[PDB]
Amino acid sequence: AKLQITLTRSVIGRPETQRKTVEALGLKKTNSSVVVEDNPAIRGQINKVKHLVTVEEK
Amino acid sequence: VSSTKNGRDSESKRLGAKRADGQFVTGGSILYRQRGTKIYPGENVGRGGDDTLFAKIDGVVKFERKGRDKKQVSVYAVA
Amino acid sequence: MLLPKRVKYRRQHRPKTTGRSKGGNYVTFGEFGLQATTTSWITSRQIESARIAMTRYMKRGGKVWIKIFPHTPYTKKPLEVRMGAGKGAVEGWIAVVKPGRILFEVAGVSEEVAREALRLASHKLPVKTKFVKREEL
Amino acid sequence: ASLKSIIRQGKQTRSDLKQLRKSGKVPAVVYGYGTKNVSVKVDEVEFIKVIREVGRNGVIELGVGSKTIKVMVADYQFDPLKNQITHIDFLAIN
RNA sequence: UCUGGUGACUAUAGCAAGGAGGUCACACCUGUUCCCAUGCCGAACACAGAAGUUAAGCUCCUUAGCGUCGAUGGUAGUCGAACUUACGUUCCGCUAGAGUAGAACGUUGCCAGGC
RNA sequence: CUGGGGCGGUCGCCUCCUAAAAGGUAACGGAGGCGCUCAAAGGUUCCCUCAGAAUGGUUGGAAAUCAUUCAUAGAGUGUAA
RNA sequence: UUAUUGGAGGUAGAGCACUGUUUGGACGAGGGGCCGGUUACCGAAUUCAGACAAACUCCGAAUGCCAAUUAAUUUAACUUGGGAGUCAGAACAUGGGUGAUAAGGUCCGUGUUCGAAAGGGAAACAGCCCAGACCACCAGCUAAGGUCCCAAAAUAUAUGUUAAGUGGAAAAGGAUGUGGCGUUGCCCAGACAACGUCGAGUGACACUGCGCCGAAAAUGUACCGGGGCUAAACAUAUUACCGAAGCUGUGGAUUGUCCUUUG
Repeated sequence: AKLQITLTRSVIGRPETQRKTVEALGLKKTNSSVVVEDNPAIRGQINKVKHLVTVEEK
Repeated sequence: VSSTKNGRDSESKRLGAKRADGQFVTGGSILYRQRGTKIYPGENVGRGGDDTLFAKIDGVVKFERKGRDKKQVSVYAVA
Repeated sequence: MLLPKRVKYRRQHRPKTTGRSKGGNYVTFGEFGLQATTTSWITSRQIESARIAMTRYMKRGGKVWIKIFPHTPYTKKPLEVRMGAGKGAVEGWIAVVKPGRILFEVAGVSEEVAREALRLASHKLPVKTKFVKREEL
Repeated sequence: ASLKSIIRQGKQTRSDLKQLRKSGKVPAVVYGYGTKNVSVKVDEVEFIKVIREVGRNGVIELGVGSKTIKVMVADYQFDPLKNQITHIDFLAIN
């Protein structure tokens, strides 16, 4: 259905390829959040950067 | 007093593939640079004096096997 | 001692030491053997030193196999000169052993004599060892 | 000679295999005549017991689920350090 | 359905062995007068015919002998993460090479003749 | 230029490894070549297929030359790789 | 940026089919012991088994790269013109050369931080770990790291290990130090030692956790930061709190984007 994604860890100290994914997800500052529709593409983007975010079934 | 007899190299030649499989090209676009024929010319593809492979028409690129252990490139028209 | 008659290149890069043993992990010629448990280079002076020690305790009774040969040359510079004006001259020949590689094999003696001779030989080597027998089952 | 088995369910991850081997259990597979491939597991000490009695080339009454299958041991991987069997193949013999 | 010509396909098509077939094909086969030709040889090439032969080439059936193909399961290596300075450990994805079971003594298009 | 400077070596071009399976990539890192040649060793049209191994055979330096079988380039390709 | 799909290429790893290196054992051909030949011995070939490679390859990943889609999220990219500064870089992690598998050494590839970055932790400590300061506040929640006193928060709940102040600086080796886990011997018909009694356990091996010795430097205790600790040490699990200029709450400043009440 829907997901809620929250940026729990900071992005400094991380490789740039992961920063680009965090920006493409739409998250900006630490603890900021978005709501998105579940897709295989969205799940791949979450999987790449999962040590930085938390997901809730919404 | 010791020295070495080795010090030299030649400039690198930028060989290898220049266009992608599935990409649309124009008339005389270079597809592959090489010494000898690691890849043969297929359909609508010529071979230059330095073994360079190039397109002869506009179309899309297709790399594909030739026999048991050989390769070729072709270009197909409509796109 | 042991060294190849000829090589294509006299100055080679040094081997990789991390990892586990690639092959030669079983006794195949004799009936007892010495298995390595840590990693090191063996320098072809240590091989001769350990072979002499092991072959005289057996009073020329049995047979010995050396499952190791030094194929790689290493270099070294003259006495402490400045850095970097070419690579140095050849000084020795080494073999690289990793945990699991059988080093020697004996046959034709009692298990007791074999244990003692291999123990004597293992004190001349820069690697921790372990007495093993020909596998079964 | 009679060994009993348990069927491994799908997709064991490497931690599962590691915990399995940290017990006395051994991953194995059974394939061949009159059977489809089945992934099983076997206890180590019982396997050593029955093999020390039937010999390297002998028949075993392996029990798989509800069936029992005459079988012979085709191959096995072995850790020379740690001295432990780590995988076995079983071959149905018709 | 058989044979032939001519194509497509990574030898699953190959090599080896055994056994059968011919006037419908094909080949061996007859000869060198002519077209033509052989560093010499009508061996090869080319031309002229149909006496013999299935012996061979070739076609059909048998075999897995060599070559080729080849899982599942496991292992090595490794992207990412977390511990750590250990010739390292733990978690999560991907996943070989070798080897084993096994497949395999080809599949198919167009045309002509024979059926 | 330079693991201070001097002394020694080097300075343009080609090929390979280092080079981390696209391309690129340093050190006074590891190995070699060039400063041409060919009137056919260029074009085209027809033919043809090796080294080597094996067994024989006057001369046989073992192998020169001849005959049969196997033989994937192991031959050959003006000149380094 | 990701999902899906297609493609180029020979690294890690493996392997020995080629080019080189190598250890055993056969087989035979040859020279050859002899009296031409036995046997020895010697060299070449074919074989069987087993190994090594930056400049070997019958094989061959993970990743990275090039592309295309009416795919999903996102906000850049390119062209032309005005104005620059830079061309001494450093440590850490990882793939490599050189050096001695030396250097806070030196030269390249790939990331991060410093440079040009305050705040919390690491005693102190550009480069390590957490985090990016618009300005008020005697509000709240968390990160790394922590909770006996210095000094904010557990002298907290369960299980176990250590006796060395190990914790709080090191090796080959040596050793009845003590837990855990298995396999297999001798068991009350009498071992296991002492000299018929002795009356129940007694061994080996394998595998592991934590400890001991090996362990000597120069101003003063002198690597736990100090006190001090037998847990306030170290495995496992639980769950409560403390903790930053991070996030939130309240007020304010500046600029922008939208709508537009120009708020």
